[PDB]
Amino acid sequence: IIKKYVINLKQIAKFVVGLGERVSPTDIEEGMRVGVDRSKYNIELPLPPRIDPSVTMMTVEEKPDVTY
Amino acid sequence: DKTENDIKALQSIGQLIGEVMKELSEEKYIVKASSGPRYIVGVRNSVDRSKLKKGVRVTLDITTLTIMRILPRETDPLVYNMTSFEQ
Amino acid sequence: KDNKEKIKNNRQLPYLVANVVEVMDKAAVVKTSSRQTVFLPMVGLVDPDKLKPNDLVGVNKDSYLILDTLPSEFDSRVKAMEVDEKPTETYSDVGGLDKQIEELVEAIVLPMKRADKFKDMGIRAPKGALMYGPPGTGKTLLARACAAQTNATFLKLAA
Amino acid sequence: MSLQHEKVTIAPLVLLSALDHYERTQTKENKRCVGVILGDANSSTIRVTNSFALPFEEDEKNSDVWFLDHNYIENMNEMCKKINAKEKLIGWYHSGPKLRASDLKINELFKKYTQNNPLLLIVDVKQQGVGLPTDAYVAIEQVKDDGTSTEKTFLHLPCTIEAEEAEEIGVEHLLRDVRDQAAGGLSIRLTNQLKSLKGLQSKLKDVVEYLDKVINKELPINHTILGKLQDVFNLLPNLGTPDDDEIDVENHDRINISNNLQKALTVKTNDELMVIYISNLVRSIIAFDDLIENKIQN
Amino acid sequence: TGRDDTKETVYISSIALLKMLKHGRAGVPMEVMGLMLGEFVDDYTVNVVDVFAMPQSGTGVSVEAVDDVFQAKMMDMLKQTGRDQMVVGWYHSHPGFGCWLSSVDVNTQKSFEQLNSRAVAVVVDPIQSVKGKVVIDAFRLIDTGALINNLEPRQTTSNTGLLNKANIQALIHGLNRHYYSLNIDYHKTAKETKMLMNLHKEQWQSGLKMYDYEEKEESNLAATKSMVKIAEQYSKRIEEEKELTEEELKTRYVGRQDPKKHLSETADETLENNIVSVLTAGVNSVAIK
Amino acid sequence: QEEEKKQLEEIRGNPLSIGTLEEIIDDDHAIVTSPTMPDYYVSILSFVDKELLEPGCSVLLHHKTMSIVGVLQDDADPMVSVMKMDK
Amino acid sequence: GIVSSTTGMSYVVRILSTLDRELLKPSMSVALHRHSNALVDILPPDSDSSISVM
Amino acid sequence: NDKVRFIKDELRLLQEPGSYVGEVIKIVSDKKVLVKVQPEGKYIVDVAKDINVKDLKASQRVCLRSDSYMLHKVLENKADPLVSLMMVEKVPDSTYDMVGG
Ligand SMILES: Nc1ncnc2c1ncn2[C@@H]1O[C@H](COP(=O)(O)OP(=O)(O)OP(=O)(O)O)[C@@H](O)[C@H]1O
Ligand SMILES: [Mg+2]
Repeated sequence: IIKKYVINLKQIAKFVVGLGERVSPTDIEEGMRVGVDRSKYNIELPLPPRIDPSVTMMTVEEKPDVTY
Repeated sequence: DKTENDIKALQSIGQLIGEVMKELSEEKYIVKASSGPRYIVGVRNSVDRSKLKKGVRVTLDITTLTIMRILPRETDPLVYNMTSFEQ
Repeated sequence: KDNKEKIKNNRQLPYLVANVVEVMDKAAVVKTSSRQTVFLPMVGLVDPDKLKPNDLVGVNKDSYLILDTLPSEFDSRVKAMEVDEKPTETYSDVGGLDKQIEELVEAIVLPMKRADKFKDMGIRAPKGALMYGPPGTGKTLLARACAAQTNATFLKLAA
Repeated sequence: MSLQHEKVTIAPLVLLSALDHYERTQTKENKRCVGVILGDANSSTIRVTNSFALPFEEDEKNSDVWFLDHNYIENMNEMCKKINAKEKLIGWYHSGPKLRASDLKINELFKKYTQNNPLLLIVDVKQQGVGLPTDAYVAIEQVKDDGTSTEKTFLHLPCTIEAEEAEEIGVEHLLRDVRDQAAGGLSIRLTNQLKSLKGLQSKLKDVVEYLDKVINKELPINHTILGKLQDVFNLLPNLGTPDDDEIDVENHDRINISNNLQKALTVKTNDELMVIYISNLVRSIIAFDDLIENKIQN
Repeated sequence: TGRDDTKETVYISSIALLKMLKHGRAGVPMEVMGLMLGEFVDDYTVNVVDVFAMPQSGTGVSVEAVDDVFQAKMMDMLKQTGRDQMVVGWYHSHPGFGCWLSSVDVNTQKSFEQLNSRAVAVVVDPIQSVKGKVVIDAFRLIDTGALINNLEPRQTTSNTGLLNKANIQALIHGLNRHYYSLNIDYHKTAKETKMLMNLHKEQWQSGLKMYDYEEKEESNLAATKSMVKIAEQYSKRIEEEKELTEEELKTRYVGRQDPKKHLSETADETLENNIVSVLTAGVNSVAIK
Repeated sequence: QEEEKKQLEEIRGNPLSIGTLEEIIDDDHAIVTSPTMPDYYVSILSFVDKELLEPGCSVLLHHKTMSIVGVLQDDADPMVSVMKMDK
Repeated sequence: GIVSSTTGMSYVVRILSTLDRELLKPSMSVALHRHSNALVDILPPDSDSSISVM
Repeated sequence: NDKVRFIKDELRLLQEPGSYVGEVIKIVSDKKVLVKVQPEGKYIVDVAKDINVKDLKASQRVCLRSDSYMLHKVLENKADPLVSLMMVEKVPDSTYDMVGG
């Protein structure tokens, strides 16, 4: 974030962009995903950081139960 | 003059460089692009074929991928340093 | 103005971000972040001297040209790691090994403050200390306490 | 100014433009048109890229009377430099039909604009010329050495056509004609042989008539044309050279290889005779069968 | 009942055509834009006499790239030169795509529609043309309303027309949203055709130029030697070759890439030339001296 | 039947580029990775129930605009068919 | 015939008829038009092969 | 006349941009086959009218036209190393007697 934002796409290609409808400065952080338009290249929604937790949360199993 | 430089630069348009991979003929020369894929490009009769040599950098139009002219060979600081040393 | 309004139009977002690997010199080789390599006519509006290796630059999306300059992008992970001088463990509290503390302090602390003296005599000051051998000897720890004494920003880092 | 003007290449677009401009001002039948020609210069090949009509009024009572709207040529130039900086003022076209001594004056006004020597491209829009209807001429300043003052004149520079790649693919696609000369087949170059002679015969006549005009109309002795004609009579091929005897042996080689290649085509045609003939013999058999097969069902 | 809503056959002059290939193709990758100047007659005949490039802009093509400030300014210069004629539309170049209007280029079209209701939007694709004239198409708006109430049939009443078909995604998007296409035709004068080919004096001057005789020798030598090689192969062709099934014969005797035929071709070219060569030399020698 | 049929042709232009459903957010949008390095925050539109879709499922996405047009896949790979030798 | 580009995108591309199939059919480097994406002409085997002949 | 036609036809074929090659992984009843288009990712795509889900067989290699991915022809044709080894090898010579001793 440079007070516009410097985004990096996953194909690896960098752009300076801006806010779309109205995207608060405080929402966009290093590592935060962003939704940007195909070709008009502007932020709509900040998206929760990283897609990698979702992948690994499948493996995760909750409090297994066995009687001691 | 400086603001005119920009308007001029936009009309000059970024150039693709390759380098002579391998002479094949006077009329057709094999270059490998800096950006990537291997090509067979052509040479204009404006630029003598004797200048063009293996490992010399060359500049080509995007539009048609044909060599317009020679460029001076890439500045490599390393072989400059090697020469200098002794004094 | 006519030129400046044309320049603004190009500057309208989006535009490409790239870096200058070098200026060949006049002409400039940019390394783009699209993973291609472009030799472009050096935009005379942009000072060649201001540009350096790995100077970040704005590059127009269509015809690749050095439109403008940008502040080099920064890594918060690196920033966060810097300034970890605190707490000063203090050499005292770092268990055992008097000898190593005395040795590190010769290599580091003394040259830091006495730096004028080093210049005069002209001999090199210690250019880095490597610590190696068994873990658990507090390689970590030492560096934190020492940096704090030398008042010098402590990056804890791994290459 | 600049003296590099060794070659002139001409986009066909220019040519197309020059008639277009002539008709939109409604100038015709000895009304003249002056426009600017734009393109590259300070370079050996002057590349005429474009042309554009200018305000021009023509007076017939005084031929040294005309209008040009000087301010307009500046203004238009400003716009086109913004479109493309490579275009610069490089002179002015005239529609002809012919060059004049008023075009000398006109040249002078464009000279001020131009940082090259102004190129005077005489485009005859009517195209009465058998060949090239376009001449290119460059105003040069030289002492005409004869006991006459410094003379300003328009010296012929051969010109050729040229097409940008981008235009050219489209030029070719538009065209589809069989051509007066394409350098195609035997019959096509053969037409050109008849044409090329009649070309020379008209061409030589022009020379004979100038020689009359010098001593009958007192055209200024140009020692330069007459000098070139001396070189024609001097370097002239003659017969009884050992060069005739050499051509004479060569004649015999050219017919002899032709003769043998004629004989070889005899063998190829004779081959096809046999192959088609063999098929016929078989055709007789399949025909007879038809009749035979009809009997068997009956 | 109502309007035909007819779409003009867009009659593109050769002069206009040549400036479009030049400015657009050269200007790759950066898009270029401009107006079309013409006259509209009938209800189906629009003659586009001229085109020009409006000064480049870094917004490339957008509603705002194009301007009235540019429009007026250029007009005024041509106004004096008397070569002024009404704006009949607008062009722009897509060098990276086929012929279709972006969502943006429709909006751009919509401002020119308000100006003049016969306004065309013409998408020029010049690098991925291999003949030049192909894959350039002219378009006109159709309303959102028009699609619902079915006013597409009216426009092409009693005419065969051409509806374009290349690009499947981008086309069907264009055909059922961006615009309605009808045929695009090129016309030119027979004064101009003479100019496009260009007559020269050096067409005929080259016919009495006698090229050197080292070059005649080389051709004599070369052509004959070559046919010696394929004449061995020809002997092989006809050694038997008379047993059934034609296909069988062509693989066994290598009548594929036919050696008989290749002998004939090399023979004919050389035969033709050696006759030109004697013919020119005879003419030169008497004629000069 | 006629219902199913009419709808299916309309919605589905083809080819259809498959995805993997990484997560759901309840607002009829999903986050999928396509075979392209850019992933795509998609709408769920039409057909397949929201409930029926559980994360880790492979999914059919529509090529013009990426939307969940259904499932018929169930992480079908050729590897399973090869192994499968009940025969 | 079946070919790979420089990048390896496997194209099925037509062989312009009445060209070599006597050495073309074994692997060899070949040239494809860029725009057309078709096999329009052939390369000698010398191109893009190390010159071991010493 | 036919020769002028022939040269023209050769011209028109070459134009075709794209043109690939997949393999039918499995067949479904929806007038489609799942194809792993080999240079690309996967595509589930409808059949061309000329060759249908009936005719198709699992694991058969196929031709495809352009970026459409409509069926062209089925290819029997398979690249395998054994086949490649045979071509180096050619027709094995030679009579028993020569070996015979
Ligand atoms: N010299 C010391 N005195 C007391 N405790 C120690 C000492 N050295 C290490 N320890 C204890 O062990 C912990 C772990 O240190 P660790 O084994 O990571 O040592 P190190 O020498 O920094 O090695 P490395 O970074 O290679 O793993 C410390 O947090 C500390 O509590
Ligand atoms: Mg440690």
